[PDB]
Amino acid sequence: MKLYKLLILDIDGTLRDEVYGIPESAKHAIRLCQKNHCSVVICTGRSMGTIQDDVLSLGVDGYIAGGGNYIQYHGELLYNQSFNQRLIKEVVCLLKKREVAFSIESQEKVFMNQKAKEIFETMNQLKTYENNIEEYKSQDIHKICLWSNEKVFDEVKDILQDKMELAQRDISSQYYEIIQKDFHKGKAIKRLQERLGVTQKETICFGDGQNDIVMFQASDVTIAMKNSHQQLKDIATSICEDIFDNGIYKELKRRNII
Amino acid sequence: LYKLLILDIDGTLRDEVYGIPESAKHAIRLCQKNHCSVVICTGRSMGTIQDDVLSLGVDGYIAGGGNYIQYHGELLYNQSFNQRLIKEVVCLLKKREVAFSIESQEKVFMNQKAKEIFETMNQLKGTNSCINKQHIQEKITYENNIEEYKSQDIHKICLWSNEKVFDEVKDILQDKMELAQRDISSQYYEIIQKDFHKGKAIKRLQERLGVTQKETICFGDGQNDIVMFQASDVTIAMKNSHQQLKDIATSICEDIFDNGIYKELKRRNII
Ligand code: NA
Repeated sequence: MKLYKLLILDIDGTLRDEVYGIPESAKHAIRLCQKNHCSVVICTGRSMGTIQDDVLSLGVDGYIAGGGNYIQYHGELLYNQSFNQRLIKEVVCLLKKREVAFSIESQEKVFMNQKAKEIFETMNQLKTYENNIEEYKSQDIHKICLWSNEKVFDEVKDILQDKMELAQRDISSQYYEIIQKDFHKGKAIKRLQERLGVTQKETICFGDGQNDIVMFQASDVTIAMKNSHQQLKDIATSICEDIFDNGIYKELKRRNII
Repeated sequence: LYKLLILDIDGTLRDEVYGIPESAKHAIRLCQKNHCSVVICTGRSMGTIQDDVLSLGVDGYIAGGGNYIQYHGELLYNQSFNQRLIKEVVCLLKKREVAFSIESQEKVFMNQKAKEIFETMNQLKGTNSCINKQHIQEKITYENNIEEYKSQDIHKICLWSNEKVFDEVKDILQDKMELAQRDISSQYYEIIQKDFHKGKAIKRLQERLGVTQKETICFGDGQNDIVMFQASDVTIAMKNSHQQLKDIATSICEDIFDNGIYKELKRRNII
């Protein structure tokens, strides 16, 4: 028997196409889920400060943000974890000395160096950013994005040690997405479930990236798309259609959730 | 033997015009050398705390008037208002056309009337300020940026209005709020979260550090420090402090640049 109480949705490439935004069918699906007593919670690597306006306009029940460091539900901030400030200063000091592209994030802003800005500029050309790393001083930081060799990464691991884990890793581009140990999307989903009195069996998620693989152990059903990260597709319960082929709506309709 | 020195910023540790005296900096180093932790306890957010305070190398920071607690870099507490309630309040105050500001831990969001209140407070820097010194910041330029508020986590609402407009804010927030401070003559209300005032914050840290009220000494100045005094054994004010704080204070120490903090600590054999 299945009666879902929690829909977990990733934003980028799941709920929302990076170029064409959110399809009406997904907005409708969300509205229908909520009518059927199934909470809809955004579960994103984005911070509340970088979540897009169209996502904020949906009236979802909660937000798991920063890749799992921040949990808000029905407006109430439940969890908001940030790295030890002294450890961030050491990392920032190291990474400036190493002259590698990097960024750090608070729940409001992304602080990035020149090399990192140049990476995001080029990412956008393959569809403004500022060298503002010197604006970091006392903000609460929950994520470090690093483009470097294995040696520079090991130096960051020597500073953070057991306090960190990788949310995501792209070997080819030398990219590491560093978050706090046990504050990935999966752990946040569990914390939220525990606050709401919802079980794993009552939870269904939709993801697309490597940062969504962790959603699986927190969910009964995990849905990916054809274009999703292969490791996610390999463990997904099913593959729904692409964003603008009404994948979320159709998947929810097939499972009789809406 | 005291284990926790709680220091206020504005009007106690730091003079609004002249900054922090060397005796205070030296007294902090001396307390730490004697295994007494030094923790800043301010209405300021980590984002509005002045660089000279950040350069001191204090053991921790109780910020936002008590919603935020950090110790040895470790963020221990960081409470923010319900986002939906803040939307209602922001919506209500825009239509009532009163000066107001809301604060996140990084930033202050203020309407036009509030920008003008703050510009004037900076122009009046050096005069007997009381509350103005708690808001003055040379770091930023003030501006009508309330429309930039959307999803930021908010812990404080500053309101300049009649009690009708305040009663309307109280109807929305109910027992989720309390007044950290209030200046009746200027119609000022400093609205914080219920049970996240300076004393409750001091008590959370005491609990975590395993330090007692008896092992805690505080230095305060404003109406917002009355509660600070209630979570401490020895409470120190100054001659120009808020009278209600002076009424409950253990002692009155000398003015900032008369080395009050150092002299009081030396007199008590803490340093
Ligand atoms: Na994604």
